[PDB]
Amino acid sequence: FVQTCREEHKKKHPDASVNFSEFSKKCSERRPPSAFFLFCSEYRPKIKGEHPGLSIGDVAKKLGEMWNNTDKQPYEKKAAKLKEKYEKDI
Amino acid sequence: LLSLTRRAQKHRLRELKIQVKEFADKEEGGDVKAVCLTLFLLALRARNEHRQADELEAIMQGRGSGLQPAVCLAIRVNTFLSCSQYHKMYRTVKAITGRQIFQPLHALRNAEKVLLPGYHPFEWQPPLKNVSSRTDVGIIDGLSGLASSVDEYPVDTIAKRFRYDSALVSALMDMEEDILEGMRSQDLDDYLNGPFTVVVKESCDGMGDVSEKVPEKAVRFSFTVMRITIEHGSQNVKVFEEPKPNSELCCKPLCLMLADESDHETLTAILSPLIAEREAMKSSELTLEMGGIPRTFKFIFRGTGYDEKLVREVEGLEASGSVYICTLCDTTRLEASQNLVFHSITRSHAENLQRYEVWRSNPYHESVEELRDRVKGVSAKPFIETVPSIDALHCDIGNAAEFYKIFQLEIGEVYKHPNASKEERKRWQATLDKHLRKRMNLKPIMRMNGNFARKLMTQETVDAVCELIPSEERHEALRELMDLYLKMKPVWRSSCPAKECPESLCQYSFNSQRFAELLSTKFKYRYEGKITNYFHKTLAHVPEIIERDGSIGAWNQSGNKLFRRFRKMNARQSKCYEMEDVLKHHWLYTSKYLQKFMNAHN
DNA sequence: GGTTTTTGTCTGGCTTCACACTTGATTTGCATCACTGTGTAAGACAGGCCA
DNA sequence: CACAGTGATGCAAATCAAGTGTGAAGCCAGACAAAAACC
Ligand SMILES: [Mn+2]
Ligand SMILES: [Zn+2]
Repeated sequence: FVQTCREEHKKKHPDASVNFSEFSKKCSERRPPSAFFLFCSEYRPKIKGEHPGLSIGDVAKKLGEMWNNTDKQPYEKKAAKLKEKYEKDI
Repeated sequence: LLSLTRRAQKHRLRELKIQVKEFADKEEGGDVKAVCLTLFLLALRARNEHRQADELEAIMQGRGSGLQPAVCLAIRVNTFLSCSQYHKMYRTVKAITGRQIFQPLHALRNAEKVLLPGYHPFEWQPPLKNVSSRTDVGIIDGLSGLASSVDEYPVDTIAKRFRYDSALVSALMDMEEDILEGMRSQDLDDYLNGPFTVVVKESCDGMGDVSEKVPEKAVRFSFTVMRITIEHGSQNVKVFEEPKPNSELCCKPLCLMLADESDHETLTAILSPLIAEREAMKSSELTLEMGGIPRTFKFIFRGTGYDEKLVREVEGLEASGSVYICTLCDTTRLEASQNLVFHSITRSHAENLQRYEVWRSNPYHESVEELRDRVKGVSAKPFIETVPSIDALHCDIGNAAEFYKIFQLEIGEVYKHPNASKEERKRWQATLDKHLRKRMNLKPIMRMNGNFARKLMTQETVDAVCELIPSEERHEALRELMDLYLKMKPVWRSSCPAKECPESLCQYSFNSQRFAELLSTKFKYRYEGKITNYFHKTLAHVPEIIERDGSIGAWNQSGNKLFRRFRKMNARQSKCYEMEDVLKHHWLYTSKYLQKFMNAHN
C-alpha cells in the first residue's frame, strides 16, 4: 500500500520530500609508455590550459588528431630507450 | 590490528571472541562459522564493496581463484595426467603461487565417486527380474561369476563392467543440468516429473589389437543417450537430444573386455548378463531424484551400433560371404541383384530365434540344403536383438563402385565385346584412370573410399567421362543416371531428411525405381548375379530405415587409440586392476559434466 | 486464534566500478601447416573337399 | 586408404597504458504491515 499512499500524496503535499518515520506513521494509521603515450602525458597541460572542461574523449581525440597530423622523432627515441631499460629489468 | 601477528590478534580480540561465541551458541546453536561469514559479507556489502563481497561469496561457492575438485578432475582426466604427474603440478603451482589453485588427489577421488555409477539411489517399479536391487554397486567383474577352476572351460580373458541400470542412473544424473534446462527451453516447469522417455542407442565393436609391446584384442560394449522426451498432456515434447550421436565423447562405456569379437563362447558368456539386465529394464519404470523432485524414466533401447559382422554374429546369421546377403530381409545375392528395389524389412529377433529352432529341430525332415533355404541363413541361435542399419558412407561407396564399373565398361563398350578378355578390360580401366587424372585430377586407387566416391559422383565427372564415349545416346543415359544418384544422395546423407530435404525424401522411391529401371534397360551389361550388401540396402531399404530411425547418419576407430592411451598412462600395471582403471577412466571421460568445464571458454 | 518469522515500502546522499577515446606496439586466439605411423576393412589370394 | 595428433606457424583481434567525469548499481536508516507459517 505504502507506495500507492505516497504516490497519491505527491500532489497532496505540493513539492515536499516527506520523512521516513512520519510517513511510516501515516500509512500505518490509515611497461614503458608508447612514444605517443609519453607525448600525451607531456601535452595534457597545454591542451588543458587552453580548454579546461574538455572531456577525456575530447582531449584524447584532439591529442590524437593533432599528433597524428604531425617532428615526433624524439618521442620515439625516448620510447626506445625506456623500452630497452624495461627489457633489462628482470 | 592487521599489522599484528596471530597470537596478538587472538589476544586483542579475545573479549569480542567470547561475546561473539556466547551470542552464536545462544542464538544459532553454536554455528560460529555461519555467523562470522554472514557478518563479514554484510559488512562488505554495507561499505559498497560489492566486488570483494561477491568474490568471497564465489570462494564459498568455489568459483574464483580456487578450482572445484570436479574441474581439477575434468582437467586431469581430460589431459591424461597420471596421479604422480597431477600431484607434481599441484604441489608445484601451490608452492610457487602460495595459493592452492588445483585441489589435492584425495579431493579428486571424492569427486570421482559422484560421477561413477553406484552413487545415487534409485528404484525400479516393478523390481527388475533377476537384478539386484542394491544401488551402491559400481565396477563389477565382467565375467559375472564364470567358473575358473582347472576342470572348467579355460578362461583366457579379463573384463570389467557396470551393471547396466546403475550406469543408466549415472548417465542421467550426469545430464541432469541439460534435462532441466531443456525443460525450461520448451516453456515447461522445472518441477514436472511426468514420465520421461529415454531413447538409448546401444553399441558394440571389437577394438582390434590393443597390445603394448602377440595380439591382444578387446571388445567394448557401450551406450549413448540419444533423446529424452517428456509427456505434457498428450504431446511428447523433447527435452534433450544429443548433438553428436556418433562422437567418442557421449559413448558411455558399459563393459570392456580383453577378447576376440569372433570368440563366440567368451562373448556370449560375458555379454549375456548385460543383455539380461537390459531385457529386465524393457518392462519397468525408473524412479530417480533430480533437483529434489523424484522423476520417473522409462527406456527404449535400440541396438543400432553394430557393424555387419557383429550383427550377423549376435543374431544367429551366417558369415558375410553367405548367399543371404541382407540382415534386414531374406533375399539372396541372386534375388537382390535381379530384383533391384522391391524389398522390405522382414527379419526380427523373434523370427530369428524361431528360425534357429527350426534349423535345430528339422521338423519337416529336410535335407541340409532344403533346411538352409527354409531358415534363410539362421543356423545359430541368436542372443542379442539388433537394429541393423546402414552407414551413409557405405551408400556413397556402393553407388560410386557401380558408377566406376559403368564408366570403364562404357569406355570399352562391353555390349559390343561379350567375349572381351581380362587384358582388354584392364586397358579400359587404364584409359578411364588416365583420363580422370588429366581432367578431374583423380589419382587412380585400388581400394574404394569416401573421398574418391565424393569427387567421382559429380555431373562434371560424367561430362569428363562422356568425352571418351563415342555414342551421345549413351551420354544421355549416363547423365540421367548420375542425376538420379544426386537426387537420392541427400536423403541418406542428411541427419534429419524430413526437414533438410523433404522433396527428395518424398521422391526417393520414384527415383530409386527409375534408377533401377535405367540400369535394367540401358545398362544390362553390368548384371551378373552379384550385388553388395551396401548396394542392396541403398536401393531397397533406405526409406524404410528413415521411417524406422529418422536418419541414416545418426545411427569407433578412435576406440582402439583411446583404450590404449588409458591403459598405458592411467592404469595400474596389474591384470587385476588395469581394466578397472581403464573403464573408470573412460567413464569419467564421457561425462557431460566434466565436458562442460572443458568448454568453459564458450 | 496468538506467536513467531520473512520481505517488502518510502527517500536521498554515499561508495565502488565500467565506459568514454586515442595510437601502436605487444600479446592472445585460433586455424593451419607438413608429416608420417597405425588401425581398419576393401579386396587380392591361398586352399582343400568332392566330383 | 583416412586420420590422429605432434610442435611450429601466421595472421587477425584483443589488449595495454593514461587521463577523469560521468552514469549505473546497491546500500543505509526506522517505524511498520503484508503474506506466512509455528504453538
Ligand atoms: Mn567391427
Ligand atoms: Zn534387404
